[PDB]
Amino acid sequence: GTTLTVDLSTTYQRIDGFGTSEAFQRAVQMSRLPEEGQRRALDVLFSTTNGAGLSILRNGIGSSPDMSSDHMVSIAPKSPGSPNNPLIYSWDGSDNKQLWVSQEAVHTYGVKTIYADAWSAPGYMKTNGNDANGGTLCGLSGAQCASGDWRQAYADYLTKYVEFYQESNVTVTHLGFINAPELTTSYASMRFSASQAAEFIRILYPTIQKSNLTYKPTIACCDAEGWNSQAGMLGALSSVNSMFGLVTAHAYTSQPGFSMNTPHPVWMTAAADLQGAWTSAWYSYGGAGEGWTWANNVYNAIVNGNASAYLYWIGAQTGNTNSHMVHIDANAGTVEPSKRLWALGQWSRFVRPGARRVAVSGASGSLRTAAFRNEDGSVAVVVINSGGDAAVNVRLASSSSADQQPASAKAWATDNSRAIEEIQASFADGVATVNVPSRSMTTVVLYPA
Amino acid sequence: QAGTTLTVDLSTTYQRIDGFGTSEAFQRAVQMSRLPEEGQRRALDVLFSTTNGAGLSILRNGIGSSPDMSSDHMVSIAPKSPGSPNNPLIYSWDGSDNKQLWVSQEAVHTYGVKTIYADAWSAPGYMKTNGNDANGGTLCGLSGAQCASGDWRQAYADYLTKYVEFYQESNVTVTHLGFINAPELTTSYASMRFSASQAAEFIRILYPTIQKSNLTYKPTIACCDAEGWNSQAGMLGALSSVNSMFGLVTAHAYTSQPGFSMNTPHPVWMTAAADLQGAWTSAWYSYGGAGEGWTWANNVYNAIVNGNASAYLYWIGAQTGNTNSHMVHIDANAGTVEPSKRLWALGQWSRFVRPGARRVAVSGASGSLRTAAFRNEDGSVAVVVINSGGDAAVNVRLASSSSADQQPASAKAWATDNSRAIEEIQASFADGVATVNVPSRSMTTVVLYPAADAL
Ligand SMILES: *[C@@H]1O[C@H](CO)[C@@H](O[C@@H]2O[C@H](CO)[C@@H](O[C@@H]3O[C@H](CO[C@H]4O[C@H](CO[C@H]5O[C@H](CO)[C@@H](O)[C@H](O)[C@@H]5O[C@H]5O[C@H](CO)[C@@H](O)[C@H](O)[C@@H]5O)[C@@H](O)[C@H](O[C@H]5O[C@H](CO)[C@@H](O)[C@H](O)[C@@H]5O)[C@@H]4O)[C@@H](O)[C@H](O[C@H]4O[C@H](CO)[C@@H](O)[C@H](O)[C@@H]4O[C@H]4O[C@H](CO)[C@@H](O)[C@H](O)[C@@H]4O)[C@@H]3O)[C@H](O)[C@H]2NC(C)=O)[C@H](O)[C@H]1NC(C)=O
Ligand SMILES: *[C@@H]1O[C@H](CO)[C@@H](O[C@@H]2O[C@H](CO)[C@@H](O)[C@H](O)[C@H]2NC(C)=O)[C@H](O)[C@H]1NC(C)=O
Ligand SMILES: O=C[C@H](O)[C@@H](O)[C@@H](CO)O[C@@H]1OC[C@@H](O[C@@H]2OC[C@@H](O)[C@H](O)[C@H]2O)[C@H](O)[C@H]1O
Ligand SMILES: O=C[C@H](O)[C@@H](O)[C@@H](CO)O[C@@H]1OC[C@@H](O[C@@H]2OC[C@@H](O)[C@H](O)[C@H]2O)[C@H](O)[C@H]1O
Ligand SMILES: O[C@@H]1[C@@H](O)[C@H](O[C@@H]2CO[C@@H](O)[C@H](O)[C@H]2O)OC[C@H]1O
Ligand SMILES: O[C@@H]1[C@@H](O)[C@H](O[C@@H]2CO[C@@H](O)[C@H](O)[C@H]2O)OC[C@H]1O
Repeated sequence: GTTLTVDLSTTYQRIDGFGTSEAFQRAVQMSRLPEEGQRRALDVLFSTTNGAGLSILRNGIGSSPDMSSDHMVSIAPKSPGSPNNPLIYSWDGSDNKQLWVSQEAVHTYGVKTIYADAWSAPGYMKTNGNDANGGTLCGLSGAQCASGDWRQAYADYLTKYVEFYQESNVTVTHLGFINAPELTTSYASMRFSASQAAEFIRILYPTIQKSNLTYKPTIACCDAEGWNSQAGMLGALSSVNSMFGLVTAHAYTSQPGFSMNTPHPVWMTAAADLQGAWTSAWYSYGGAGEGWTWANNVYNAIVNGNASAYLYWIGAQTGNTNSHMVHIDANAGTVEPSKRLWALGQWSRFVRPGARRVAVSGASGSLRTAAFRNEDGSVAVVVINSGGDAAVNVRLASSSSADQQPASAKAWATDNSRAIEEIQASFADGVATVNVPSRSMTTVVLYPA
Repeated sequence: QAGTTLTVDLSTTYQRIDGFGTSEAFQRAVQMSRLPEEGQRRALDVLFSTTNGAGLSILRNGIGSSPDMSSDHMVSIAPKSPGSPNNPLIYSWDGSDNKQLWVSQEAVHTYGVKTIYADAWSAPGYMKTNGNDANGGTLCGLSGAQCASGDWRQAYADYLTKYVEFYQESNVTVTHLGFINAPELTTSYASMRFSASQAAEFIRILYPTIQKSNLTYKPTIACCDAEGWNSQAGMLGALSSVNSMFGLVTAHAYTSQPGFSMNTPHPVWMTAAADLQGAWTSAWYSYGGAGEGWTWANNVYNAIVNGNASAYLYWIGAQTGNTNSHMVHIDANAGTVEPSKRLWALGQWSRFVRPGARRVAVSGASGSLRTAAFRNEDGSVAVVVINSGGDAAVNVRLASSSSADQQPASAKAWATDNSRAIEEIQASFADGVATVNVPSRSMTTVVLYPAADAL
C-alpha cells in the first residue's frame, strides 16, 4: 500500500495546541444549562479521553461597565478620576463565567495554556470615553487626553486581571491588550496602529517583569482579523521583539496560507464559518461549515501558514450559524457537538502541547499528510483521505534511533460515521498498518515502550 | 445545673453513616482460618456480633493481584497471562479468595453485614508497565502508559467484574468496588501508580463494563484509597468529570488526618487507619498514646465530626504480631484471640450507630464532654459522650420542638473504659429524659428508643 516514512531529523514549528473561547457571555450561556448539560459541554470541549481534548482556552478581559446584552464586565468598570489614582477593582469572582470554564479546563481536564486578551481598555482610559465604537488608549502617540496619560494604568490593570486569576488558582500564560485593532465595531473595540502597539509593549513588558505575579505571562500581539493584516504590523513590532513572545491573528480577512516573517510562534486565534447555516455534518459536499472543511482548514494553517496553534472562534453557544462548534439547546438543556468540534479534536487529542512538526513522505495523490513528535516521544501522523478506503503503512526513517522506534501503535478516525473512533492498527517490526477510511481524517500514533 | 443536659435537634441534619469496619486482606483471613473452630468463632464474634461484639457493619477485602500465595500475598483469580488483551482472561478460581470469602460469608450470613467493599491494590502483573503486581507500575493502555503487550484497560475492567461475579456465585454481594489503593505510593508489595487523571480515564471504562454486565447487583465504584485526606482531596478535581460514573470517595488516615470536609458530592469513607508501628497495647487509657482505645474513640469522633466521614475502617481486624496494626490479637500457639480496647472503641460506635443513621445536632456539652448524635433508620437516637473528666451526671433528651411520637418511650446506655467493654450502664428514664452517670475517661453511648410497634 502507501508507506508514510516519518523523518524525525527534519523539523518545523512547535505546536502549542488547539482551542476556542467562551467570551462575550458564551460561558454564561453554558452556566445556565442543567448540571448534566454543563458537564457534557465541558467534556466534549476539554476531555482528553472522550472529547476534543482542547489544550488552549482564550478568554476576553472584559472592558464594559456591566453585563448588559452579551457584554463582558470589567474588573475596574468605574473611573478612579485620574490615571495617577489607584484603579477601583470590583472583582466579582466570576469574570463573565470565564473563571468557572478556566477552573474546569485546568483542574478537571488538565489544560495548562490560558490566553487572556482585552478587546478594549475600559472607556475612561480611551479617547472616546467608551469601550465600544473604537477609540484609542489615552496617552499613546497621537492620543493625548485631558483626563491624563492612561498607558501605565492600562498595564497595571492587565497585570491585576492576571493576579485575580492567579489568586483563583488559574495561571494566565499569555496576555493580549488589543483585538482586531484595525477595526472599529459597535461592541468592545480599540484602535491601535502597529506603532502604538510597539509603544504599549514597551510599557507593559517592564510592568509584568517588576510585578509579584508567580508566572510572568508572555505578551501577545495583535489579534488582527487576518494573516495579511497581522503581517503588516510586524515591521513596527520588530523593535520590541525582545519584549513580547507570541504573534496572534485570525482567519477572516485573509487565510493563514504563508509563513509570517517573525521570530515568534504564530497562533491562529479565531476562525469560523460565521454566517453559514448550522450543519453538524462531517462531509456532504465540501461546504464551508462541514467538519471535513475544518480538518483541512487546520491542515492548511499548520502546513502552509506555519501556525503553532489553532483556535475556533467560539466553543459552545446558542444560535443556528457555524460561528461555534457545540450547539446549546437552552430549552431542552441539551448540547450537540458538530463534526467541526471533532475535526479540531482529531488534531488536538493526538498533537499535544510541545509537539514538534516533522517531515513525512510517501503520500499518494488523494492523501494529505503531516507528522508531529510529542514531548512524550509519541509520533502522531495525520492522514486526510479524500479518496476511498486506503491501506497505509506508517513507519520512521531507516536512520531513526532505536529509542525513537515504536513498541506499539493505535489509530483513530473522524468521518461521517466516526467521532475520534479507535480503528484497528496492525503493528509488526516498527510498522503500523491501518485502513484509512474514505473521506476521513485518521491519526496513527507510534508509541515508544 | 441538675447534671449536664444534652439536647438532640432532629431538625438539624449532617451526613449519613454507612458504618464501621476493617479488613482481613494479605492473608490475615488465613491466620484466622488456622485457629481452632472455637477461636475462629470468637474472632468472628468479637468483630461482627451485633449483640456481644463490635457489630462491625462493613468488611473491606483485597482483590488479589499476586501470581501465588507466597509470603502474605493475595493470589489473583487470573494469575496466568493470556498473552494478549484480545485473548479471553484465564480464570483459575480457588473457592477461597485468600480466606476472605469465608470471612465475608460469616459476616453476611451469620452476622447480618450488608456492605462488602472489594478493592484491588494492583492489576495482575501481566496488565502493567512493569510486568509485576508489586513495585508500582501502571495499567497498560492508560494515557502515558502504552505497553508493547497491548492495551489492558478493558481486560482489567472485565477482570474486576469477574471477581464480583465469583463472589455473587458464592452467595456474597460485593456492594462497592475499588481498582487502586494508595495510587501515589510505590511499595515492595501489591501497588499500582495512577494519577487522578488516569483514575478518571479508567472509571469511564469500568462504569459501562459494570452497567452492561450480568451482575445481579451493580456495585458502586469507589476512588481512590489515597493514604490521607489531603492526598485524596487533591484527586477530586480530575475525578469531578466522572462524578456520574462512581459513588464513593475513599481515603486513609496516614499521610494526613480526616480534619476537614472534602469538596465532593459523594459519601467519603475513611477506609484504613492504625497505629502501625506502636508496640501492642490492649489498654483503653494509659496517657492518650497512639495505640490506646481512648485515642481511637477520639480518632473516630474527629473523622466523623471534622472530616465529614460516612464510614470508619481500622486497617486490620484480627492478626498475629506485636504492633497496633490490628484491633484483635491472634496467639497462633495458644489458639487464642484477645481484643484490644481499640476493637471496643470502634464497637462503642458501630453497635449503636447502624448503617443509614443520619448525624444530627446535639447541644449542651460541658468542657470535659465531646458529643455527637445519630438518628438511626428505625427512629432510635444514639448519643455519643466522650468524657475526659471524672464521672459526669448527664441527661439526654430530644429538643422540645420534637413530635411526641419521635420522643423515646425507653432508653439504654453502654460504656467502654479501662474496666468495661461495651457494658450496659443504668439509663434512668422519666418523661422522655434518660439520666446516666457517664464514667470517668469513657466513651458512653445513650440510645433513646421510640415506642414504634410496641404497645
Ligand atoms: C458531608 O458529606 C455529605 C456526603 O456524605 C455531603 O452531602 C452531599 O451534599 C451535596 C451538596 O448538598 C449533595 O448534592 C446534591 O445532590 C442532589 C442529588 O442527590 C440525590 O442523588 C444522589 C446521587 O444518587 C446516585 O448515586 C447513589 C450511589 O452512587 C445511588 O444511590 C443513586 O441511585 C444514584 O445512582 C444513580 O446515579 C449515579 C450518578 O449520580 C450513577 O453512577 C448510578 O449508576 C445511578 O444511575 C444521592 O447520593 C442523594 O442521596 C442523598 O439524599 C437522599 C434523599 O434525601 C438521602 O436519602 C440519602 O441518604 C442521601 O443523603 C440523592 O438521592 C442534587 O440534585 C443537587 O443538585 C441540585 O442542587 C444544586 C445546588 O446545590 C444545583 O446546583 C443543581 O443544579 C441541582 O438543582 C436541582 O435540585 C434543586 C433542589 O434542591 C432544584 O432547586 C433545582 O431546580 C434542580 O432541580 C446536589 O448535587 C449530595 O447529594 C450530598 N451527598 C449525599 C450522599 O448525601 C455534604 O455536602 C458534606 N458536608 C460538607 C460540610 O461538606
Ligand atoms: C515557523 O514558525 C517558527 C516559530 O514557531 C519559526 O521559528 C523561528 O525561526 C527563526 C529563523 O530560523 C529562529 O531564529 C527563531 O528562533 C524561530 N522561533 C522559534 C520560537 O522557534 C520558523 O522560522 C517559521 N518558519 C518559516 C518558514 O518562516
Ligand atoms: O468587517 C466586517 C467583517 O464581517 C467582520 O465583522 C468580521 C470578520 O473580520 O468580524 C467578526 O465579526 C463577528 C464578531 O463576533 C462577535 O463578537 C462580539 C459579540 O458581541 C457578537 O455577538 C459576535 O457576533 C467576531 O469577533 C469578528 O471577528
Ligand atoms: O511511605 C511510608 C509510609 O510509612 C507508608 O509505608 C505507610 C503510611 O502511608 O503505609 C502503610 O505501610 C504499611 C502497609 O501495610 C502492609 O500492607 C501490606 C502487607 O503485606 C504488610 O504486611 C503490611 O504491613 C499499609 O497498607 C500502608 O498503608
Ligand atoms: O478513544 C476513544 C474516544 O475518542 C471516544 O470518545 C467519544 C467521542 O464521541 C463522543 O460522542 C463520546 O461521548 C466519546 O465517548 O470514546 C471511545 C474511545 O475508545
Ligand atoms: O450489651 C452487652 C454486650 O455489649 C456485652 O458484650 C460483651 C463484651 O465484652 C466481651 O468480652 C464479651 O464476650 C461480650 O459478651 O455483653 C453483655 C451485654 O449486655
